[PDB]
Amino acid sequence: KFYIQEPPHGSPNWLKVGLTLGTSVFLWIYLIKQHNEDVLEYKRRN
Amino acid sequence: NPIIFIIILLTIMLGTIIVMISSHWLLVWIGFEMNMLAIIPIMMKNHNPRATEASTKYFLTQSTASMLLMMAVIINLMFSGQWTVMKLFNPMASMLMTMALAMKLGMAPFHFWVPEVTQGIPLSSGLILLTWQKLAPMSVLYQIFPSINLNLILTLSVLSILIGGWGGLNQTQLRKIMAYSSIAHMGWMTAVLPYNPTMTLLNLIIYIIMTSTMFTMFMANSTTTTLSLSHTWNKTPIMTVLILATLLSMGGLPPLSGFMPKWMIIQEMTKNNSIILPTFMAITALLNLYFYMRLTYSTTLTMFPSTNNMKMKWQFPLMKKMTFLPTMVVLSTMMLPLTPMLSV
Amino acid sequence: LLQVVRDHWVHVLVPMGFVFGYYLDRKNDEKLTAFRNKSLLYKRELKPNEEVTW
Amino acid sequence: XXXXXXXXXXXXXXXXXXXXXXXXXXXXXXXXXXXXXXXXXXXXXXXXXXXXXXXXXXXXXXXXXXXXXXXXXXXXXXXXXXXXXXGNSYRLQAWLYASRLLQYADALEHLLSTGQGVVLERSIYSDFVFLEAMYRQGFIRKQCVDHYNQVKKVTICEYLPPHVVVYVDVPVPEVQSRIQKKGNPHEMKITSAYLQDIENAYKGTFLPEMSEKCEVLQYSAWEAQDAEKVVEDIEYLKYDKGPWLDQNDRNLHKLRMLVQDKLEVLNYTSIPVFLPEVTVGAHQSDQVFQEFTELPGRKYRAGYNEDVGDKWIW
Amino acid sequence: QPDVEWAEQYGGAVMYPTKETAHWKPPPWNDVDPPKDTLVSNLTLN
Amino acid sequence: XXXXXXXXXXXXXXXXXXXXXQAERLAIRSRLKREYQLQYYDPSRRGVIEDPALVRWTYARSANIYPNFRPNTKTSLLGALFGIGPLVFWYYVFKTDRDRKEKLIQEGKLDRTFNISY
Amino acid sequence: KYIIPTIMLMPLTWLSKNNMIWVNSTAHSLLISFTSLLLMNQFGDNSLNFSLLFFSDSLSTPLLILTMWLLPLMLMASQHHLSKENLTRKKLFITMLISLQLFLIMTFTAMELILFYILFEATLVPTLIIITRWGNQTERLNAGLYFLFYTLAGSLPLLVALIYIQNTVGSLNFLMLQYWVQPVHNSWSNVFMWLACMMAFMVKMPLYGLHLWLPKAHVEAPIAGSMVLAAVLLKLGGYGMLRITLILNPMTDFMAYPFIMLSLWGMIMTSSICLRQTDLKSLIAYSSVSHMALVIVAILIQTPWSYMGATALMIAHGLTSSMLFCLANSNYERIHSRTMILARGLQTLLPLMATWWLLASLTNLALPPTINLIGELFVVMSTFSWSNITIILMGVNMVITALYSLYMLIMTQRGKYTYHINNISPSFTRENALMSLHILPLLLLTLNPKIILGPLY
Amino acid sequence: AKTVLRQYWDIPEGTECHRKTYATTSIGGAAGLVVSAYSVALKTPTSFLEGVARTGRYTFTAAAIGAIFGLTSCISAQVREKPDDPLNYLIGGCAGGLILGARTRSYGIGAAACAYMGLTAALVKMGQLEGWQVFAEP
Amino acid sequence: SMVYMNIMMAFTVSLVGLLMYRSHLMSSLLCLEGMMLSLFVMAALTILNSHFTLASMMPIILLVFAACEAALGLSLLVMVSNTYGTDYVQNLNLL
Amino acid sequence: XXXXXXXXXXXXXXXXXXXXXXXXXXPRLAFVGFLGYCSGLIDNAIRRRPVLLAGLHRQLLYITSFVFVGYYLLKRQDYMYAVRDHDMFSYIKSHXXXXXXXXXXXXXXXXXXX
Amino acid sequence: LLDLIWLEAILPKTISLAQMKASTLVTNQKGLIKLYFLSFLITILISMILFNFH
Amino acid sequence: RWQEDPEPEDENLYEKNPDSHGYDKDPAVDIWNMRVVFFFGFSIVLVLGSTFVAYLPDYRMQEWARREAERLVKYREAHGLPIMESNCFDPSKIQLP
Repeated sequence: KFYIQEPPHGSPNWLKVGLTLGTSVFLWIYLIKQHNEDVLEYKRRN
Repeated sequence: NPIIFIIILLTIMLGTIIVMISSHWLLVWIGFEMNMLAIIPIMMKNHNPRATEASTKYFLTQSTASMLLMMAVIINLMFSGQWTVMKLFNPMASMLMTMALAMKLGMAPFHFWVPEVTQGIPLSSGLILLTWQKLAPMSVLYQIFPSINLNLILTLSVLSILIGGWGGLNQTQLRKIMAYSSIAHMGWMTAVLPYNPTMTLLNLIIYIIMTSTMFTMFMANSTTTTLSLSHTWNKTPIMTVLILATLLSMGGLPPLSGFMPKWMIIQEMTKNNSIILPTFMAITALLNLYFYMRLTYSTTLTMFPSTNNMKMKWQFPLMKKMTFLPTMVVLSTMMLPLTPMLSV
Repeated sequence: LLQVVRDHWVHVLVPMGFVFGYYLDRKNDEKLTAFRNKSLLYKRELKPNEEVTW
Repeated sequence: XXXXXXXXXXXXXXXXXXXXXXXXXXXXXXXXXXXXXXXXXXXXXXXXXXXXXXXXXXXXXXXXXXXXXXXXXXXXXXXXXXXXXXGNSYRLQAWLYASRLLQYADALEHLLSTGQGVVLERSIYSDFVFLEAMYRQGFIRKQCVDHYNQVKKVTICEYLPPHVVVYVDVPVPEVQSRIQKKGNPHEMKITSAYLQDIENAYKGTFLPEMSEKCEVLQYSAWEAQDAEKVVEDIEYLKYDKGPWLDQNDRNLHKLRMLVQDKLEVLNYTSIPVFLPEVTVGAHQSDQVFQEFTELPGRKYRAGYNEDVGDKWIW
Repeated sequence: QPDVEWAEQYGGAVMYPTKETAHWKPPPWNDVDPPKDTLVSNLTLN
Repeated sequence: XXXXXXXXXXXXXXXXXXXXXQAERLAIRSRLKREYQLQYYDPSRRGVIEDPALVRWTYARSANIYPNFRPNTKTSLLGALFGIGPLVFWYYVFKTDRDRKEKLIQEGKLDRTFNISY
Repeated sequence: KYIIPTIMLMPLTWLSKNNMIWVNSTAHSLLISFTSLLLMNQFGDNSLNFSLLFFSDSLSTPLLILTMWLLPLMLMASQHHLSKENLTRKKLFITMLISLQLFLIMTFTAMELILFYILFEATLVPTLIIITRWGNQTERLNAGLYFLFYTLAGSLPLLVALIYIQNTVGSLNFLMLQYWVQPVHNSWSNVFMWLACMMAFMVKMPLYGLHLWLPKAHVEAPIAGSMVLAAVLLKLGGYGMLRITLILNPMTDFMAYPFIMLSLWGMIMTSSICLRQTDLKSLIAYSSVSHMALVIVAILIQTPWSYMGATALMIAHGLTSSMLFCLANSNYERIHSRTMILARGLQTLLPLMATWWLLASLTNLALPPTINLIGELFVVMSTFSWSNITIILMGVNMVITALYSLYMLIMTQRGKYTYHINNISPSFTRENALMSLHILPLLLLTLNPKIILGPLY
Repeated sequence: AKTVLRQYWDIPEGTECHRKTYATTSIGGAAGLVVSAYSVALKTPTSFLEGVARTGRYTFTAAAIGAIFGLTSCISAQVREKPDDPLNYLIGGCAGGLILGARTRSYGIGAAACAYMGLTAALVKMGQLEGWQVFAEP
Repeated sequence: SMVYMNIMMAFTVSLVGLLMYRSHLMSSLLCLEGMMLSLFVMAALTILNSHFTLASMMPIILLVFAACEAALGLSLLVMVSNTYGTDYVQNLNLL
Repeated sequence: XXXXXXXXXXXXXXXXXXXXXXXXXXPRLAFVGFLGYCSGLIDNAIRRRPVLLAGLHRQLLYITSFVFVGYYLLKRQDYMYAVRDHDMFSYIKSHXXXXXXXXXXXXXXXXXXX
Repeated sequence: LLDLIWLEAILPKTISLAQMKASTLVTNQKGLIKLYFLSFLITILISMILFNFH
Repeated sequence: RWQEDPEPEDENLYEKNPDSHGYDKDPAVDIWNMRVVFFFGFSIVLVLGSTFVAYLPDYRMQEWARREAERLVKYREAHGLPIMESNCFDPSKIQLP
């Protein structure tokens, strides 16, 4: 069949697919850095 | 409607911010009017004979309503003097103020425009805006909840679920059922305002998300019960499971997120020694469920709406948050027990 | 090795789910450490074992 | 989100020799179909005539659905020997109207994005001629006509332009002799009263089309089959007073969104009203949905599909 | 199973058969069209 | 219910109206039997036959509840006295027995010494 | 230990291939039910709490084992149905049973009233979707709406009841903490406090008034007969009447007096109708009213002897009525109608299933001590200590207990079957296995019924 | 007015009922006028001739409910002892719902919901004790 | 006090005028102007007699927004006369 | 407390009081994380895509967004419950007269019959 | 009499009367902005005269 | 007119194209499910589960109380006069009224 009359999505976009996988990396590093900072602040206070 | 349509939509977003961040009584009047001049064009859009009737009915019932608010603003100059949105002070001013707020939120004697205005919108995008506009005058009520006489605020809550619980029974129009679902839920809104200011804003968080998910499920065009009926067999069958889940949560049922506001409304009211009023809230809540129960029979039962015409091509709607928000709308019972404190 | 892994994949999850439930619900007693040696009803002094029994 | 601030915009690189042409309502015999193929000298793209399997001609993947998979009891040969009570009759024509409306939306989408002249064989403004000819004889009930008029008022008004170029051919009353000479044996032995009524209804269809200030050119059987005569007549005639000349910013953008999606265009095409010749039975609908999902064509649908394509998981 | 006769009971009219108001007709499928005519349309001068 | 003489063969006459009356009964009896005969004597069936008379018998008790009872009259109130009434009848029976028992516990003991169960 | 492996049944049915499904859902459920008997039975003098208050221990609940017993059995009789339709539809209505099993475990385990309430009404949602779909006959909605608007109309008054207690008297929570509770002073303001806690359980446990919730759910069959076993679980799912009456209102029994008299007439009149009825499923539906009416009588007496009979009858009825509905389903799959008179013929066509028909029918009566003799007789013995008059009314009911069973037997024990041509194969290997898996657990309770009745036993 | 409603609670403390019956008509009369005002929105045919006709049927019947309720409460108080009871007002509540069947020739409706109207009327005098509160602040 | 007693009575007449309808639709928008006119007198006098200086700008802002509703709602009136013959409250289709 | 008296109005999280220590790998966070995975299962039901579980790998965005917002949302939960308790204990300490203590009794209670 | 009609007549009693109360709001007031604004005149008078608050 | 409503057909496995089976379709799935794992629960829950029930792990002080009672009887008989019950958990209460 090979999807006739041109499909709306080819499947690899890279412009949209690449950044969406990139945003998860930006979120994961940001959360652990504040997590270590919160424990360091709690130990300094108490 | 090209680029400037987003700008018109932005002024409603910015309009509520003026109401949110305010200290002056004339500043919120500006904030309400920012919505007045910006919803009407989206109410029209395509220009229809039904749209012309709805937009005029939306204007006249709401512009006169805000004009009653300006009287209460001017009584705050005659009495108590100061221009601050902290307290209402005068009982004479509160009578005209609460009735002006009832024209937008209380609904019990001012529901009349809602079933005609909500039906009159030609587009699904306009349905979201009326459920989002109700956030604006709630910010006013959260500021001036003391001093206002509770005898004529709780009557706007008790009677609203009565007329909301009967006003959807003789309606087949899908927009009309959701119009009376507003008034039914608005009774729960005007009940927590006298009894503990918190969870009143969380009632909005549950409601607005639940209603925004509802109309975005109707992005596949449906305006009547019979038009939403032909969806299980002819159209997408897995889509109707999410319509079922959202409708079950619209009524008071425990394993869903929609029961979680109904928890604290009764809980805070029972703490104030009142038992006879929350009992009446629970029995009238059953009448609300019945509309959603009949509308779940378009998703559960066969009902025979096969039709000759069939769709094979994949549907591509707008769907801004029609995937993330229904997951919170279906299950948030275990997820949000201590979250009452997080909102306010 | 190829015949067993391809055919069975969901069959392992249920007995392993019982073990996962066994470990999780047992470790909740570590949150409730109060009244272990105190209150004379089943109280006994330790001789060799630490904190009587978990 | 729709992008309009970008380089791609309406009216740009269009309109200059890109208007749609239609050769419609020319009796039962396909005489307009042959002349439309030669009419694509000035026009860039030419579209095929719609039948029973016209919506599934492209749709998802290449091959058309077999008999029951496309539409329950739908055949062009079955309408030639039409039977009253329990059968095709109206539900084939309702499927025929929905198929012509779907291909019109894609042709308009082909016109709006990248300005190319698309010629359509038998448009949506010709199906009412085909229905009324059969209504004169005892075949279609009065209640089914009211079902047709309700769809007619909703679907048509959403699209702004009808047609810039209209070709109407009026042949001899002895057109049945030409149909008998044709290669198809199933199409033969058709009723003479239905063909005569089709020409009579077409006479009251060209006049309201001309009333909306759309350019129309009449051609006889002797004037038929001409490439030089048809192309020169369309080029010399200028479009005036027609509803095609609309707003470039507001009107053109709104019509483009409705034509872009296939599901959005056919959303109003399905009626909530129940009819005996429309197949309302849910029991047959459950079995048909199971067979369509099991089919190697669409199955999972929208781009990615197992045992058909499958390029990437993400 | 529910048939076409059961669907006509919950059809678009009044949900509840009308007591007094039964003259109100059902609305159109995708926004009703009202009066095409009843307009002046083009002025005439002597 | 029975009369002075049991009805089995009492009061029978040939006449003309009674002769046609038996002809009317056999006309329906043979009509409903032949449609059963056409359904029973073929191997192609395999299954349980419907019969419209038996379905309407079950429909008489399971349904036709609220289509009826629209003439309430005095017959419905007599049925209410036979239903809600006997519930009030035992209210003056169980209470009188309990008041007899409760007085005995406080003064002049009647309960057995070898009683411990409940 | 109990929850988590039950939740893992949800990804099990979806991940497995289309040819299997039913093999994985039944086999894996049986080994979880074995482990429930392995750990829950251990208790001291007063049954000590399991862990933190999410799911707690059992004090007087061997009824959890019954839910684990039906956990695979709610899949066996539903095999005849659902097979004709789509593979995705099969997976959906197995997971709705898994969700039912998820919420039903939570109700009996968790020693609470506040969080118990949001699990009490939570069982209604999956059953609603179960009843409103797959119903062969019509009026699914005239039973589906009645399923909620009877229960939710009575149970929503618990929000104004339970919260009112915790705002004044400490907190409800553990129940093991609930000894703060002072006896009620008995006043006109305290009337609606007692009624709101009762009316919720007056619906699920059927009486004489507001009893029509149950026959509509049974006659209008959800799916085949395996979902009707879940409708039996809903009757015993309102077990909190054992907990509320003992703890929340100990002094209050004067207001219980009219409610006993209502349930006492819900024994003669409910049995009389269960004689001349046409539907085979209805003659189990009305006998289930009277059998569960015996429990309501026992609770409101509050004697230590009555709770022994109350806890026994919850398990007794939970495996005898469900057994009877499987026999009703076995005739419904062959004759395709629930009519008793039309579906007539045992032993001649159904040789081995007729012995299962006998064992199921006689268990409704007082047989040699299986469970129902430890159930029914214990209540009758306890009613005499309440009042001497009771056994005059209760003895008449013991005559009509035969008239449920024997009338179901005799109207099927005629070897005519002239109109019927179907039912060639008597029973499949799974169909006979269903009948054994209901009676043989009760036959094992003959040796030791300690794990059948245990409120301080 | 709430001052009219506050007068209703002071009289039953004694034995006098001659002025109590006069006060009950104003409670039922004013409440009937509220329903009578909303019935104008149903579009009345002609002017005044049928306008008074719609207001006449609603106000006169609603005032009759209150008037009999005030009378029956005092008959039940004078016969036998006991000053105030929920059982005492339940008999008076049944008489108030009995006259709704006199409005239309059907014998039921009012008599069918006689136990429903009688219980709700009893609930008003259930809240004479400190246990029930309709509106509260703390 | 004394001057405020008459303009409050003038406010109630303009309030009823909004709530009253007989055939014509134009009266409502005329009453919306009158309502804002009566509010303009009430606002001005309170700031003028009891001096504020900063708050005297507030009725000037109120004057601007009064016209905004009396133009954008007034524009909808003309749209009724495009669909229908003439503007009537009696002429409505919605239920 | 609903109205702020000591706490700063309009805060990103708290900032005035930071010392509390947020939960690490909590059972509450796992349920919000499960809903993030659940939102990435029903999104393929809307836009018809092969397999809900083994489909598109844009599910990681849905899980992370629920965790990141949920962590901040639960941080406010631990903060607001602490302030609610802090003002409660301070009210007893400052006033003293409002609170009363009673321990050890020998009071008679009415016994029930049957 | 009882087990199908009279004992049932508790909830159908609150359906037949509920639908009558439902019809008095939906079918009532046949459109018209005129009629809805005539009802708002009374609502202010209820809050001032009928209900004692300022 | 029904159009598409007529589709109902009687279906039964019985014995035809199944030989002897309980599961619908495929002989390989039937034997491995309906006779093996169907009866594996019959062997573990019923037969191996019969050892538990109440027999073995004492079960709420049913066997413990007998040994505890007998030693308390013989001790109180030799020294005291009152047998077991006389004043249950009451020794010097602080008045009554």
